[PDB]
Amino acid sequence: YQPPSDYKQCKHLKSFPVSELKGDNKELWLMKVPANIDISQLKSLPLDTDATVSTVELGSKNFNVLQNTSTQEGSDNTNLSLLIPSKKETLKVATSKSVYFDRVFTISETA
Amino acid sequence: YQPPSDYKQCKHLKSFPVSELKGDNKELWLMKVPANIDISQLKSLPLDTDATVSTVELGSKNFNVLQNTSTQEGSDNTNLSLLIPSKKETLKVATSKSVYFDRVFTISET
Amino acid sequence: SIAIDSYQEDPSVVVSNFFKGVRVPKDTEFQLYKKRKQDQFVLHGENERLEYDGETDELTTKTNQYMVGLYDKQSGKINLYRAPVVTSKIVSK
Amino acid sequence: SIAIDSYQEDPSVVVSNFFKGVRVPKDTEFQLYKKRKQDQFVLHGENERLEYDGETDELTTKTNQYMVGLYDKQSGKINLYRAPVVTSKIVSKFSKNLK
Repeated sequence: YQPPSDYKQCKHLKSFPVSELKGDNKELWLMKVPANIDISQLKSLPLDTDATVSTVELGSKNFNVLQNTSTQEGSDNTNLSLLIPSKKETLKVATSKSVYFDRVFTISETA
Repeated sequence: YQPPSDYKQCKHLKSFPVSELKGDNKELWLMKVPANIDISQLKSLPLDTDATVSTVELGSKNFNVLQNTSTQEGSDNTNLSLLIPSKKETLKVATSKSVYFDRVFTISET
Repeated sequence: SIAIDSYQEDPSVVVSNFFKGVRVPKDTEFQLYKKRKQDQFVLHGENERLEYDGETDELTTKTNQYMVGLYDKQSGKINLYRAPVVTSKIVSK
Repeated sequence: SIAIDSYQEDPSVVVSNFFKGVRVPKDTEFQLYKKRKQDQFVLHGENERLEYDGETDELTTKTNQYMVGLYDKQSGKINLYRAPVVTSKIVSKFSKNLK
């Protein structure tokens, strides 16, 4: 296999830890957040892990929190898989027994 | 001062040999090279320095060259003045007497 | 020949174009600001049985960003990592 | 609160969307590929006398790239460094026109 004309091979990827993943203590979150937000500047993400529709206050901006998982509509994500390298360019689907998502969120502006 | 809506402050900029500049052994090259070329892959730049109107073979696609500095049109670029990070958070002016470009280039496709 | 010695991708120097014959002192401190633009991706999964190919939705990579996180319920912390969403398919040549 | 610990921008993890209920083994090796698109810039020069502001021509930063290089005549080598061209202007906070 050869990639396209202007796409260049990712060689020095950052290692995502998978020891702290599968745990009898930890989780695995996903954030469908708008591109407008600089997540580097963010100091804290104080949201509600046991409610469907809610409001996040991030700095001075009041976003509408929607839990994707706690809506029994798109309850299950067997579609989406996480990749990880074990060498840093050799990304592979994270292992447990195969890792699927738990809490998944989308935060919106004032429509 | 405050920057725009999607422009983020450069904090960890890379060092440049400012010492090599003032001496009379090193030079200063500028280039309008097409974006099509992966300058990382490039091993050599065998470009004619005496011919104001030249060519330049970079891999396969033959290049067209305007050695722009060798014309009274762009034979003064006292606006193009190199900036260098001394702290890595701010940029300062390279000093000589103010450093401008020694040689300039318009390398184009065919 | 004029053989290349080294090449830097990462931002370092900033060529400024004011006018012919500018007077710029030493005390004047400059600040650069790179625009935030989440680039596009391609993925290729391979072994001796199946091929796994995928690309990225340009409009999505400009509107909403995606990020993966590890969360300790017992502690209350989030180890966030920015990740792109690649819509892939399965094949075998 | 659920205070943030770390955030990485640079490439690490890649979430994939195949179909519901995929069967992906361990022996299958994946390769990611970031597209080159040279980003835009803004510049602000400042001191106790003058202000220096400028932006980048979007169309130029997609068509042709700009480079700076140091060349040893006695050796025949080129130390290239990629640099953007920022068209900047000069101002002061109402200091010279009204004064």
